[PDB]
Amino acid sequence: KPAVSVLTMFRYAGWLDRLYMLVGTLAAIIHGVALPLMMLIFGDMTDSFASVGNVSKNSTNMSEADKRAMFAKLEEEMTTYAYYYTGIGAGVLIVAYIQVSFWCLAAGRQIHKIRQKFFHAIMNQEIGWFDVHDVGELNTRLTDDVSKINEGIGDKIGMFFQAMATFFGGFIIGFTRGWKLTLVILAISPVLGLSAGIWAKILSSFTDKELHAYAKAGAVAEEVLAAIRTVIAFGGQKKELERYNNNLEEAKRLGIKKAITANISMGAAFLLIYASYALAFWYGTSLVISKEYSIGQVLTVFFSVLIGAFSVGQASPNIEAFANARGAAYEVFKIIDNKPSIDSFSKSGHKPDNIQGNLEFKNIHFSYPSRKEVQILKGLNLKVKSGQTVALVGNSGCGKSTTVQLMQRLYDPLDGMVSIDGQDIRTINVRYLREIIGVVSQEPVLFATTIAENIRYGREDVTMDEIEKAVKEANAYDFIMKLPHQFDTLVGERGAQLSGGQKQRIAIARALVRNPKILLLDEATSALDTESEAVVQAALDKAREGRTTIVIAHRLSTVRNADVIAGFDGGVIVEQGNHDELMREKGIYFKLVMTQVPPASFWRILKLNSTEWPYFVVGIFCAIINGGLQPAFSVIFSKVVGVFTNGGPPETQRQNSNLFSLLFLILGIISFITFFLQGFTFGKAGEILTKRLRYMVFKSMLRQDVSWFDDPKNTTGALTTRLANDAAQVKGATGSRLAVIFQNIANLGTGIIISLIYGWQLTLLLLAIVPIIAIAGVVEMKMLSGQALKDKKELEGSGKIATEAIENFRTVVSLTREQKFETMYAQSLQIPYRNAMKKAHVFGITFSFTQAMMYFSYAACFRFGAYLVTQQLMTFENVLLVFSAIVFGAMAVGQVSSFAPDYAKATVSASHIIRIIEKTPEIDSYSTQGLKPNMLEGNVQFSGVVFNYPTRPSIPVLQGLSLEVKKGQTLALVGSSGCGKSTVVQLLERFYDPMAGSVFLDGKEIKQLNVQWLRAQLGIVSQEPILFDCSIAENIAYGDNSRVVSYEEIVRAAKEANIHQFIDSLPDKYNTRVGDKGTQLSGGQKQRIAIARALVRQPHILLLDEATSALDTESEKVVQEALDKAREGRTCIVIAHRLSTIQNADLIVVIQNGKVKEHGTHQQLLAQKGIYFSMVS
Repeated sequence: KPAVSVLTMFRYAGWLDRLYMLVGTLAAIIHGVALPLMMLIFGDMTDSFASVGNVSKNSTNMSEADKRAMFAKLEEEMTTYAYYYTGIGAGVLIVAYIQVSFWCLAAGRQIHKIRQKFFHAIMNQEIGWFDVHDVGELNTRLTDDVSKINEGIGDKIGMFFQAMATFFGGFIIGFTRGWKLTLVILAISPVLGLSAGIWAKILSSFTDKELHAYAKAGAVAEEVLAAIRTVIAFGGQKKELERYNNNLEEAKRLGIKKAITANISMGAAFLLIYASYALAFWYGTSLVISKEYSIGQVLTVFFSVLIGAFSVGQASPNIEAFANARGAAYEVFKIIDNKPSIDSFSKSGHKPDNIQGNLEFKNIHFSYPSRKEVQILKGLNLKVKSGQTVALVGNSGCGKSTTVQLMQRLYDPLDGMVSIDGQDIRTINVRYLREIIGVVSQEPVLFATTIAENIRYGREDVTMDEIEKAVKEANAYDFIMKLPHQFDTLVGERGAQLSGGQKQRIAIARALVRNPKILLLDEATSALDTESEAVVQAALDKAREGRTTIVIAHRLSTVRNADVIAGFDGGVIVEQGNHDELMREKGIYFKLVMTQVPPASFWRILKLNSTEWPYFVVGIFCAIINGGLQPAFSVIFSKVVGVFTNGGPPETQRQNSNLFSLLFLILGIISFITFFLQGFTFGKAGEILTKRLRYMVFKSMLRQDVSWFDDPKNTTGALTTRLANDAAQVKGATGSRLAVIFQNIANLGTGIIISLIYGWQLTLLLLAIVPIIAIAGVVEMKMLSGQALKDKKELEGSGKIATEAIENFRTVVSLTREQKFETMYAQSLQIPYRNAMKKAHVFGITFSFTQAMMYFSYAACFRFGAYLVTQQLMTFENVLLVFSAIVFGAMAVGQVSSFAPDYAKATVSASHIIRIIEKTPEIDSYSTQGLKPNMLEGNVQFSGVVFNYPTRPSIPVLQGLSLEVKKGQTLALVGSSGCGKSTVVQLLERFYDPMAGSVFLDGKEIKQLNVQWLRAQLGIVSQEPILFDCSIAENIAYGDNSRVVSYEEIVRAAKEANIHQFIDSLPDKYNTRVGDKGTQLSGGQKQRIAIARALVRQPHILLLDEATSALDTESEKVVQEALDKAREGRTCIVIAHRLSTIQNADLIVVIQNGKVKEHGTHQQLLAQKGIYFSMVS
């Protein structure tokens, strides 16, 4: 993936933007080295407390001469340390405004010139360049890839040099003070990167196997939703639900393995982080015991190295943001640097006046550059004498339109020469050229502006008086005048749609305004019917009067009155002459003329997973433990420094600092066990909830009727997505988020409680400014997203002008209006440009005031905290403990509330799951309430049934349809397409209810008989039968659900469908997998399986719907024999398409407009000599 050099990317900066980028980079380095200085003054603050700490305790613990010398020393030293803390934050307030504003002001002034030069280069392209390049991706390149550059050269460079100054300056302070513990952290640095790097890929390794585990269940569900008409008509709802539930166990058992492994993967690196941290504090405590370092020398280099090691993680997104900006600028700068051979914006060529319009084509050859493997013109020669009209004829797309594109000079011919008045048209400039040429296309492009402006597009200075004259002359004036806002009416894409005749005359009026000396018209007389075209023809004839004209003629009447005709065949004029001459020639032309928000609440989600109590009970308890343990790690950190600040001999310091080093690993064993116990109980709760919800929705999806599945919104792809996405996004909000919140409720709970009993003064200061810092972290996300919605609304006005000019480029290049849309694109960009110089002002203030309140609160914490030490109210270890336990418990509740909006993604997924389960269908298939008699006649009767489809209830399909089928007889339904032949079969099924009328079976209302026992006595033979991925034995046995049926019952049925002999010689015979996975069966073979399935069921009624619709002549007769067999003693309804087949049917119904126009036996309907007779003939 290519990119640009870095010197070529900033070529639109200028010497003022170079000033902005360098001063902002200087402030980026100043702000980056600020935090290494913050840990330097922090370490010197601890050394001043430790030097007066051990002296005041090891000799004269409470005195007067000892009290006056150390507390007055602290009041002068901590004032100087607080002068340094405010001095950084006051300097950062000036600096952190500069580093982002100057880099976003330089990015805003560059991109604003990049957008104008990109769109100027697009209008400067060739038209053959638009043929080889896709125009849909080009209009989106002007919107997407320009935003990719502005991310790269914006504030992301000022934050990159901010991170690199903390990488170097954090390591400079880490080396120029200690240079020994720094090598210890750099030795354990590859151990921590390998621990989090070898388990992040194993976590993605079990992810792709978990997606492979569910993929067998989603393929089963997609097999049933695509076979929804076949799974309903056989009653296989409880069978396919069990196949989906037997496959749901695989994604639950592997989801347990995905839950056990992903907590061992998290817990092992969580232990190895604590192993290297406790070692880097046990090594730091063994060098202050050895009296090489102090307690402030170790704390300075331990933080500034870790801050410098963390700076490489906050700079790698800005490296990829700069590399993606260079990769996006490679295609953009390629268009700006592209200089064409046809420069549309050039003022170069000649300008001849007094053009009489002599036209000459000489030996023209031409090839389009999107298909260069053929020639369009092969020696095309022709003169147009001044003021004459020339009509071009010959078959569609033979080269006629090609001529008009060459006379526009919209391509550059290879061989030959095009001249106007003896002068090569390639030696004047294109804009003067096209000004002299009026193009009337086949279809006219009208722009979304007023009628006055669309006409004025031909020549922008024309007065409205002169406009009025042209609409008259073009014959469009009276039609425009019959409107309320006539010349101000807005035409195209937004306004009133004009007819074809009226649209073309506007183009004619536009061309009149241009008043050219040459006219080019292509397929003008073919936009609509002769009613509209005739007025246009009068107006065409007007526009031509005394102009040299080339017309691509489609209508014979247009061609006959022309002054000269050219006859084209294969690029070559085979004959040319007047009308009478060409008739005499009897060539091509002569041949022509004769031939011619959600409803789901929190209590509804909790009620689903309420069946498993004790996995939640261990889960809430372990998060309270791990939440309560989190301030306890700041306790052991406060007691390690508390040893070397209170005072003691350097032989109890070994046994005290080796006790606290083991206390990290006492908690480190507990925090590893309580993290596995937290994630196993919630992980099993997340995979129980995913399997149980997918079972209940797929049960409620199989209980619906067929009218629910005919909806365009409830397609089979959108149904398996809701079954997969919305049911897996509920385990991402129950197990993972409750473990996090109950930790932070216990973290900010106990971390306040531990800090309160270790001093009530400093907690009230920290718990007052932390919500002020946390509110400022929220308002900065609402003003950034608020300015993002304001800027993206003002940028769509400019992008609408680019969309209208790029999509209609073939029309705007013939009107010489590339400069007009470029100025409109520039004038629409002034309001986003004024908001861009203000956006850097807003980006600078919110970034400066966040870090100002981050350093002034650090100043106010230790200016108030040092006053608590000098009055003997707080130990320095207690000031450290109140500080460390609060800011880690508040970082827990502050970062998670920005991550907490996943609940809104889950409640709208829960409401989709709730509204599918709670939805009761119009026809409940699982209902046990029905008559269910023991009568096996199967008299079918439709009486006056009236029915409309629920998809489109505006078109009537069946009206007053009445017919009886007597026991054991066959009834055939026939008629024209869409008459409701198929519909009758679907109603006997009871796939839909009727609007009016009644459907009976043996005298009984089918709405009063159980749907299961209706469909059990119905054999459905579909048009194109759906075969399931399964053995031949199971697919056939599928017809008789809930029953013992074996190989014996399968084999007699397979005989009588005529497939036994093919099955018995096939490999693995009745076990052979068919479907998409298995051996592909022919069309004929597949349908007979559906027939065989109906035999096992042994119904008293047979529904046959347009079978034998294949193009296999012999197979059909094989099928038809098997079908004749199955019918002989069964009551049968066949939707008949093969007229010869319908000979042996008992009764035939001929349907017309929903009703029974006629009926009878075959012979009687023939002798009637009506509709049926017409069909069979």
